[PDB]
Amino acid sequence: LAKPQNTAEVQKVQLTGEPVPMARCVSTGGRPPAQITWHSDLGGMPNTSQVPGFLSGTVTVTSLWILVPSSQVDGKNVTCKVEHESFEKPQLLTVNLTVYYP
Amino acid sequence: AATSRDALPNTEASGPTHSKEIPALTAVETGATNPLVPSDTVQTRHVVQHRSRSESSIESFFARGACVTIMTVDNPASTTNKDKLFAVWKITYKDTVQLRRKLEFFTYSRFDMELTFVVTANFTETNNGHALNQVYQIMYVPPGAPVPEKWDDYTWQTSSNPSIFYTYGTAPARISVPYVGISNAYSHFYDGFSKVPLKDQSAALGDSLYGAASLNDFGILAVRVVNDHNPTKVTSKIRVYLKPKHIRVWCPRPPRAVAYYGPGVDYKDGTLTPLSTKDLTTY
Amino acid sequence: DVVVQAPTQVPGFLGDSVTLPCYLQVPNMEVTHVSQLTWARHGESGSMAVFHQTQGPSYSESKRLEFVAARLGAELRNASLRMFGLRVEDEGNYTCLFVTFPQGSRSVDIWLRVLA
Amino acid sequence: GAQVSSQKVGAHENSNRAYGGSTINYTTINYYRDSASNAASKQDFSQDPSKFTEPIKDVLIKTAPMLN
Amino acid sequence: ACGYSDRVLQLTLGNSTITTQEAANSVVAYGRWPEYLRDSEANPVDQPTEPDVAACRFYTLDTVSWTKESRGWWWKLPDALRDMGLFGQNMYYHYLGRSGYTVHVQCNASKFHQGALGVFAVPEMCLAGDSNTTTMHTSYQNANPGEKGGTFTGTFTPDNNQTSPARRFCPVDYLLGNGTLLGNAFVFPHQIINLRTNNCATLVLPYVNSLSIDSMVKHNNWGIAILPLAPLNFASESSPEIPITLTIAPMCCEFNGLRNITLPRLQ
Amino acid sequence: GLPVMNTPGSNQYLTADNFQSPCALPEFDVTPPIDIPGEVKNMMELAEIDTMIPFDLSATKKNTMEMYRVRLSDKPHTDDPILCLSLSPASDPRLSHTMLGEILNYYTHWAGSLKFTFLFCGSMMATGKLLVSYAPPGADPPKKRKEAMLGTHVIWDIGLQSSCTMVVPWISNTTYRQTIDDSFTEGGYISVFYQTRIVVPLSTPREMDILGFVSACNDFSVRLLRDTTHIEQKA
Amino acid sequence: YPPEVSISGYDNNWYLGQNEATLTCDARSNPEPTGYNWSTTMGPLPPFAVAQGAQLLIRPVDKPINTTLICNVTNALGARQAELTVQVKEGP
Ligand SMILES: *[C@@H]1O[C@H](CO[C@@H]2O[C@@H](C)[C@@H](O)[C@@H](O)[C@@H]2O)[C@@H](O[C@@H]2O[C@H](CO)[C@@H](O[C@@H]3O[C@H](CO)[C@@H](O)[C@H](O[C@H]4O[C@H](CO)[C@@H](O)[C@H](O)[C@@H]4O)[C@@H]3O)[C@H](O)[C@H]2NC(C)=O)[C@H](O)[C@H]1NC(C)=O
Ligand SMILES: *[C@@H]1O[C@H](CO[C@@H]2O[C@@H](C)[C@@H](O)[C@@H](O)[C@@H]2O)[C@@H](O[C@@H]2O[C@H](CO)[C@@H](O[C@@H]3O[C@H](CO)[C@@H](O)[C@H](O)[C@@H]3O)[C@H](O)[C@H]2NC(C)=O)[C@H](O)[C@H]1NC(C)=O
Ligand SMILES: *[C@@H]1O[C@H](CO)[C@@H](O[C@@H]2O[C@H](CO)[C@@H](O[C@@H]3O[C@H](CO)[C@@H](O)[C@H](O)[C@@H]3O)[C@H](O)[C@H]2NC(C)=O)[C@H](O)[C@H]1NC(C)=O
Ligand SMILES: *[C@@H]1O[C@H](CO)[C@@H](O[C@@H]2O[C@H](CO)[C@@H](O[C@@H]3O[C@H](CO)[C@@H](O)[C@H](O)[C@@H]3O)[C@H](O)[C@H]2NC(C)=O)[C@H](O)[C@H]1NC(C)=O
Ligand SMILES: *[C@@H]1O[C@H](CO)[C@@H](O[C@@H]2O[C@H](CO)[C@@H](O)[C@H](O)[C@H]2NC(C)=O)[C@H](O)[C@H]1NC(C)=O
Ligand SMILES: *[C@@H]1O[C@H](CO)[C@@H](O[C@@H]2O[C@H](CO)[C@@H](O)[C@H](O)[C@H]2NC(C)=O)[C@H](O)[C@H]1NC(C)=O
Ligand SMILES: CCCCCCCCCCCCCCCC(=O)O
Ligand SMILES: *[C@@H]1O[C@H](CO)[C@@H](O)[C@H](O)[C@H]1NC(C)=O
Repeated sequence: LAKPQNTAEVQKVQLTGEPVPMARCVSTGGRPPAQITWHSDLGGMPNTSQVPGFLSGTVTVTSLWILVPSSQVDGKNVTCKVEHESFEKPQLLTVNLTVYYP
Repeated sequence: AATSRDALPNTEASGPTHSKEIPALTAVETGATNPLVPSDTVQTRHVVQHRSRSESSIESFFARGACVTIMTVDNPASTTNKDKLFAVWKITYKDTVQLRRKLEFFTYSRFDMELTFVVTANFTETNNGHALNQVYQIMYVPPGAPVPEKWDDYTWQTSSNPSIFYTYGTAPARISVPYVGISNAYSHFYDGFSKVPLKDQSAALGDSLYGAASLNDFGILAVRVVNDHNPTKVTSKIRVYLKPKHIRVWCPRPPRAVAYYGPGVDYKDGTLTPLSTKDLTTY
Repeated sequence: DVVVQAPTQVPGFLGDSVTLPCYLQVPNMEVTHVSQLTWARHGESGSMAVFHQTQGPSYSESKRLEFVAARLGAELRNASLRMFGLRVEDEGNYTCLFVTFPQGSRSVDIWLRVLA
Repeated sequence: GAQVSSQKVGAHENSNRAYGGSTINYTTINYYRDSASNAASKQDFSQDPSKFTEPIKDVLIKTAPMLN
Repeated sequence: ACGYSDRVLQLTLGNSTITTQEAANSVVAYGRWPEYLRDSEANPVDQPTEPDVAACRFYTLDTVSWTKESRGWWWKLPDALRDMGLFGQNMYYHYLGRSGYTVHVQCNASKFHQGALGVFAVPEMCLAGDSNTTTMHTSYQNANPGEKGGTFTGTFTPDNNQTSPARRFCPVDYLLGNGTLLGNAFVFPHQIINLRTNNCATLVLPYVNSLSIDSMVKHNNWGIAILPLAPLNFASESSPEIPITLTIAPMCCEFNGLRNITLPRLQ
Repeated sequence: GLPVMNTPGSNQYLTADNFQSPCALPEFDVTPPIDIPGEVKNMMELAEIDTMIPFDLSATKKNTMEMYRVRLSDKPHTDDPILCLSLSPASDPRLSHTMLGEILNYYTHWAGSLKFTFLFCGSMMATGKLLVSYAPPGADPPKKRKEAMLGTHVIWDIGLQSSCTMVVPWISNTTYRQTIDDSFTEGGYISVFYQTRIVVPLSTPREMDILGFVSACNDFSVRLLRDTTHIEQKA
Repeated sequence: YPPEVSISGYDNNWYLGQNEATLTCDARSNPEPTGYNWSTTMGPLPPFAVAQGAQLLIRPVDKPINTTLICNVTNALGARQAELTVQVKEGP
């Protein structure tokens, strides 16, 4: 197996009507692929996907956390959980949501 | 007149060369292998060769008994709910893999067959009861003859089938059989079917297995413990060893390189990677 | 009885190197002579690394595998094998066997889980 | 009806008034009417490999160009 | 002296002639030229039919196309010629038949192309099936494609439809479609069409079988397997293609047991 | 009766024995042979046939058609190896599954000369010279042309005769070698190098494959029949 | 986001002659609001209600008044507002 390492950013969102990606998580170079789950007080809809990784046999998973944006979520906390059988423990990555509004 | 135990050719001394003779250059597109010996491309000394190919003659490559099956039989108490077990084995060299792979270096063969039988027995219930020495009947039931349905029915009369009555604890039993094929040679591979499906007939009626034919149906061996039921159950195994003797073979083939998977040439997913990793420029 | 002693799974780091531990428990009551020890990949028509009591080591590709403990002349017990630069294609089930006497040959399977 | 044949002797004992030298023969007598019962004689023949190594219609002369 | 050459051949059988200017000699399988059945090896006693030039002549099968993705092709004999002129008619009107063949595989390209085809003639070319739940189940119809032949694949794909099984071969290329390694197929009679060297392969095949004569409709004596040992390439093009054409002539064919014509179920 | 005395071996069963035994089908009417083409008299006849070497057993090429292709290119001259192989015909993974290797795995001992023939499969417009080498054992295995060139070798000029054969002469301390990896009976090193470089004109593939074949010479023999590790039956 | 505005400071029991009570214009926006503006539903702030930045100081009243008050908050993104009717009576 290969120990991936991982990122999360917040995708800043306007006040679109549509459910859009508000936070991204990405575990690059996993073997076996990492498991990405989201936890937060305001659960949304996670869309996960994966491209082959760098070294043969690795996989990089890019999950993004899709939600219908709304003023009261700005500055709220969303946590990406990247789980993998090579970590000491499920590794927790946390984003500071951002929504611009009038 | 060259025999299998004759010495191979001597190496002749050969010196330096500079000419239009070009043994080293060739063209494998023709389908031929270049017949070179060392004196064609290096300087050689004279050597009187004594080695021979005596042990790789077809006869010697095959001169061994190989296990082709294990048959189980028993002799239980008469009070058993379960029937006394007699064994029935369809004769073949394809239930095991080692002899099969050696014969399959060739497409066709002819041989007399020597069969040797090793018989072993044991108690199975942790009991102290005993059993008296067993006699076994090994009956050859050729295709068409009535196969036994019970360990003691009339077929074991064997008026015409050959049978061996083997006594436990004596030298392993042994018989020879002639080349018995209905063809001029045994076929190790048959690229065909036993039925032509006809347009005017249902598909079910014209169907048959690929690669199968009675070319190789040789009937069965039926084996029983002749002794009546005993209060302590004894289980036995008959191991059958086949040695092909007086053998001829034809049309060489690449040997089986992935695991066998049934009596045909089929292969199974997950077994198709015989070669291991090795880098091109690593010794 | 002589029994071979190895983890069921080993991680396993991409681009790093790992040691696969494989050791022979041999109850000090009974004696055995272990002639050689062979690491093989799963069903590779034969061996990947082999060390021998007297003849020493031999590797498929020498540049990437190394017997950690096995030492020439000594009584062979520790088949532990270190392989460098793990890539994805290095994941798999590996067998490790010892060739003893008069016990025969005892072997075990190691899952090499490679992860990043 | 004995068949007497010679052995190809490999290791020779220190002897030439009984073993190693003065051709050592062996004897075979068949006991059965069926020839399938016979032992193998191992007195076998070799052949040229050409039907597999050179199955070309026009003869190969190795010192010459194969293609001409 | 006159300029005769290994590379330049003419083959004439019946009313047909083949020429080639880039041959690599030609192979006579196991050193045995085809022949009629000798009286000392004969078995059916009826006077045989021997069509001679009516059937012993070059028949060209449908051409196929070699690309960078081709894994290989296979045909069986006599099956690939079953619908060829009077050879096919004599085959189906008789219970028994035997025949040898001249097989000529054709594939030209240019001095800037590269690639190499192994052309193997295999006695009893039994191929593996597509099933992991039943063995020896390929149907007569799928085992006998006629002149279109079949293909090899780089991947074994088990048929999982147990309701209506496909019942066809799944011949994996590096296992020669039969469970043995392709690198060893050279112990079978063969030639290689390596485009820088030659543009054809010629194999003369004797009738081979464990019997003097047999059912041609039930049994194929020879298989022809063509696999790319080195892939097709050209200049720096991503999708080159060049055709491969098979032309086969029966030789010394004879038949016994004449009756009404066999009308086989082929679909 | 004639006084007799049973010796050791009595009633066994030695699987390599060679005795008479009663026939279970007396007076059977045996079908006669016919003259089938292709009869073989000695397994070594099969060993003398060229079969193709799976040279490239990398993790992604092994067990695919690509394992047989050795890729060359028109890159500038280098003294670094195209391929490196050990002369252990029954146990090096590249040789052990060739027809020669698979027959040698039914025997314990092998002896004699071998030969490697390479086929160039580039375009007709491609040229080049390569050096094929055999270094008998006991020194540093050749990793540079400078060392390989000091052993047995053939410099191959690519051209209309498509292929080139290097003979590996039987050079050995023992009279037979083992068919397993073994230092005492080690056979040495086979390697191929660029002698000049592959050259192509424009509009021509700059990369191409060579294929290699191995076969035994007429002085080759094997002995001590044994089972192979190349097939098994689990349970 | 644009300002979200409300006005706190009013318990319905404002009476004549009370002490200066002061209302805040609470607004939470991002980024922080740039401008506060105090007006009435009638236009100009009544004399008694003097604006102080983000707050409105409500002086003692001589006679009972109604005004509905408007806090117009400008932040970097837009400008929003909140309403509040406020009464001053005599009662006790
Ligand atoms: C290393 O070795 C382990 C150990 O197990 C053993 O070795 C294997 C190589 C293989 O030979 C095994 O048969 C052997 O016992 C390997 O891990 C095992 O792999 C097997 C088969 O792939 C797994 O089987 C699965 O077991 C699951 C529960 O444990 C079960 O849910 C699965 O069911 C599904 O798939 C089956 C077909 O396999 C199908 O019938 C069902 O319908 C369903 O879809 C399946 O049975 C085991 O999980 C593994 N065993 C253990 C103990 O972990 C391992 O694969 C190998 N290493 C690598 C890298 O491959
Ligand atoms: C401050 O404003 C109040 C009234 O406040 C009320 O709410 C506002 C938003 C507006 O809609 C006002 O019009 C509304 O009244 C003034 O006192 C109010 O005066 C009106 C008469 O002008 C009263 O009308 C009455 O309606 C009730 C039923 O609702 C009837 O029972 C009565 O008979 C009468 O018709 C209204 O009740 C009264 N409000 C209160 C609480 O008494 C107030 O005058 C003004 N400030 C001053 C002193 O000028
Ligand atoms: C998510 O991240 C944002 C910043 O990018 C956090 O906003 C910050 O929130 C804090 C209070 O929670 C504000 O701090 C206060 O600032 C004042 C000065 O204006 C100071 O006097 C106080 O002591 C206190 O520090 C801070 O101004 C604000 N940052 C910015 C740039 O406006 C938010 O709290 C985070 N939310 C979560 C759920 O983690
Ligand atoms: C069989 O031999 C192997 C290789 O010698 C042993 O593995 C390793 O041995 C070293 C040295 O004894 C152990 O490390 C020592 O431990 C610390 C950390 O715990 C390490 O930083 C130093 O190298 C230190 O000297 C190491 O833990 C051990 N590795 C493993 C995976 O076990 C092995 O212990 C032997 N096995 C048996 C069963 O005896
Ligand atoms: C998860 O998100 C992906 C990416 O946005 C979605 O993939 C889209 O699928 C839809 C519907 O099938 C297509 O019309 C789009 O073309 C795809 N978009 C992109 C950017 O590729 C997918 O629908 C989502 N998956 C699930 C299971 O909800
Ligand atoms: C929101 O997430 C932030 C991190 O982005 C959390 O901040 C951590 O807070 C703990 C104490 O609660 C500190 O020990 C860490 O050092 C902080 N991390 C960083 C990067 O500064 C915060 O606790 C979360 N709050 C909520 C309400 O979810
Ligand atoms: C009492 C013992 C009787 C033994 C009877 C032996 C019966 C004939 C067996 C023929 C074995 C054929 C082996 C080659 C099979 C093949 O064609 O593939
Ligand atoms: C609020 O204030 C802004 C800034 O001057 C002004 O332009 C806007 O029109 C005002 N809106 C209302 C409804 O008072």
